[PDB]
Amino acid sequence: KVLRDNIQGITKPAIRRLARRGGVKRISGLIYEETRGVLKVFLENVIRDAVTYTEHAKRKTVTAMDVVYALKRQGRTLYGFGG
Amino acid sequence: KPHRYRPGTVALREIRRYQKSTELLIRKLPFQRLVREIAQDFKTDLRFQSAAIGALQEAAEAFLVALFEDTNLCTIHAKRVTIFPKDIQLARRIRGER
Amino acid sequence: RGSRRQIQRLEQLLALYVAEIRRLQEKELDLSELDDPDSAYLQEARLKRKLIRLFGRLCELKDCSSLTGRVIEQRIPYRGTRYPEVNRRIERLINKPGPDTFPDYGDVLRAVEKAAARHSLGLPRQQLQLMAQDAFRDVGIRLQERRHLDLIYNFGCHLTDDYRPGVDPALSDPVLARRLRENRSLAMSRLDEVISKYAMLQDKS
Repeated sequence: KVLRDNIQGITKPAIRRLARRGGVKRISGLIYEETRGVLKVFLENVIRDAVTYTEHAKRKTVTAMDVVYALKRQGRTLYGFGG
Repeated sequence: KPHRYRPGTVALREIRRYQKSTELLIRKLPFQRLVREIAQDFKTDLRFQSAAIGALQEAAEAFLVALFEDTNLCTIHAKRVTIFPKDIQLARRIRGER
Repeated sequence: RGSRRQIQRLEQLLALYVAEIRRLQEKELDLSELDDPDSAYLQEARLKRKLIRLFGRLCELKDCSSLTGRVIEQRIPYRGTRYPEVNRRIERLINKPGPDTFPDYGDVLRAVEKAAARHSLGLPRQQLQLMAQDAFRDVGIRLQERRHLDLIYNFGCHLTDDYRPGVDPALSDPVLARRLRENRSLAMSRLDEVISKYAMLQDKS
């Protein structure tokens, strides 16, 4: 019945520690895959906006500034940064 | 009140940001590889300032931790329970975003 | 007091580290570089570690603490119950140093139970549970706030230090604004979808 997922990338203990940092001490099997999936979607969302800025500036390099303007559009995470 | 060290050559606001970098939980090589994985789907000719990767990582870890904080705050039982996908989702609806 | 000459020498090294960190921060990584275990980003991370170790050694040499003025160093007071013995144990719980300090309900309930038992307060079970629940709620807000401030007051680098929201290019280009608006609708649905995907998966098990 039980099965161990393979991967390259973000390890179970890193995910256990991220959960713990938020006060969550016990996570189910699906939380591991969900955490990787949510992480990827969040990064896609930020990078989509960042690249929109990069292309607007006619650059081929995504700058930290592009990422800031993008992050400010993703809700509460960086809310209030820069004033 | 503990004595505070203020370097003559570097501002503490710089030190604090370097300190936070060392506190990040996701290994940096897999992190940058995940950015690469995403970037490949957009454009093969995209480059990223190193500082941009770091900003992405700091914010992304905060985003994940806050999802767990919210779930934690919505979870009230006398005996400790394991968190499932449904718990994250509900907490997000109660306390979380959009 | 530490050696003035050695402090001066170590502080010069510290600034040398900063200059190299900044140089690496500006490096532009292509897709192959993001696949490289020795990329500028990893070199940068290693150097930040090296620098923080040196900072710590300088603290010791100058007989100082290792504090840096982080927002999470600020103590969160708690005086929410009518029992100071409970209030203290809760305040200690939420102010343990470091980035991982965030109790769960069980931690708060245990703190309440333990303080009550230690000081023979004679508080019944359901009262302890209500006290813990009100406490957990109060401190939860304050802990999230302190972490949020710690993040936004300590974010980015020299390249982003001149950021201000009024300079956003989207404010003066409606074509850009429109695409960002379209991105936002997609981003929100994508996040909803992954959260819902894993809920659905749980339901099939």
